[PDB]
Amino acid sequence: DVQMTQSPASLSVSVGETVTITCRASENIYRNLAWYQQKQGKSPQLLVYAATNLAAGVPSRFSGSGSGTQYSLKINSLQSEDFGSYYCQHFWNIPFTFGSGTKLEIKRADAAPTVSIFPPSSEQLTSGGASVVCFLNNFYPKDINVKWKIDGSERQNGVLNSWTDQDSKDSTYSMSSTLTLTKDEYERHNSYTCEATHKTSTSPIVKSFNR
Amino acid sequence: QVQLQQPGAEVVKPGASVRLSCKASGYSFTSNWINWVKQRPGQGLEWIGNISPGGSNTNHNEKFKSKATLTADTSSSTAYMQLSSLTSDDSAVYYCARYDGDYGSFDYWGQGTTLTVSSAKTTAPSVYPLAPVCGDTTGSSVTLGCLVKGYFPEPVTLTWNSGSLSSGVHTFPAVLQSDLYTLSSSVTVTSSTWPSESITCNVAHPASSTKVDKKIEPR
Repeated sequence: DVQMTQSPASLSVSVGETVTITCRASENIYRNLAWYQQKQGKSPQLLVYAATNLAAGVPSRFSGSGSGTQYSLKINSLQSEDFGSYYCQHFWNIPFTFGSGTKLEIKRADAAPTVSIFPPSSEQLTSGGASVVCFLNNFYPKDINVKWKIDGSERQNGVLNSWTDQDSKDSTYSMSSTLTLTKDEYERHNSYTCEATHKTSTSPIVKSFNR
Repeated sequence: QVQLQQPGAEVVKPGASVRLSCKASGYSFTSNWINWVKQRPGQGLEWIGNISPGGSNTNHNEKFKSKATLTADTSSSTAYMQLSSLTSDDSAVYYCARYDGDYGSFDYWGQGTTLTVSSAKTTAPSVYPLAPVCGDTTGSSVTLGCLVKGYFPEPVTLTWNSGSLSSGVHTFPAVLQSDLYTLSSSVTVTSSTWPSESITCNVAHPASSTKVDKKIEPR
């Protein structure tokens, strides 16, 4: 069987630029290689087959090349519709393995997160629960980390996090983090803190309240 | 005109088995291999196996040899993948795809079936308003939120002011933990807007046929 090594895993790019994605097979696969594009929330779609041939109706800015163990997909003057993920796949023998993927992301200016913290609602407390929520909004680049503290002590348990995809209007990222406690635990403590660490703030942006 | 029809979603219990379907149209069903592909959330594509309808000859990724059983009904032009002994690691999107001998690759794909393996029963969400800390709005803007907790299955549809307020919104992907979903949404407006004007979160959960409004009130 054949292992495929795809590179890069991710790249930030701008419309108009030229991008090259690479796949490397563990043995000679004699041009039995396809490339697919996969847009967010959509099924993959064939771009290139037999290493070098454009599928029916695929834009000419896409090109495939290679032979032996080394294959490339090139996008010449990238357009808005080209952001998403790309995968190679071989058909040399069973199993027909895919490369691990390349995600293309839109470049924009760096932006510090806007951090907001929210105490539990009266409603939730009446039901006996206590969720504290922290939004870390409209930041760039993508990587970020949040730390919770209760009365100055770091809290790891009971934390749920979620992240948006790149924003359709401003190309930033956002994150939501929820710390969930029992109402009894919540009411024993005094201060609640959310700390955001980002490229723009390696010393964290800190938001707190007193219950 | 070539189409592969898959169910959009299936919820199934752990330890149970599920039969996923792929109904082909627009070509002679026995002419092409049907392949199956797994994709875990935010991860890559993984090839499971294939079948040649008619003789029903098959190939498998060794990793799926017991997990997946591939069959086909030529009288209904439908390929089937049985997934047995279900666990949380089976929760994924499963695509069927047609192989073309000319292209030497997959030329048409189904929409994918989102398989959720869970013990949960259908459950309406609790919706909580998130008002800012009673600190102070000397900032030029203000961020409000809505917390949607404890529902099953997906999806929910969340709007702000019945959809009147669409700019400055971040609605986060749901997270399944301890076998219920939670999601959240933030909305950011200028400080002159709130609390002078009403802002309400509206949350529809079609599986339980519920719709719930929560007005965000100052603390």
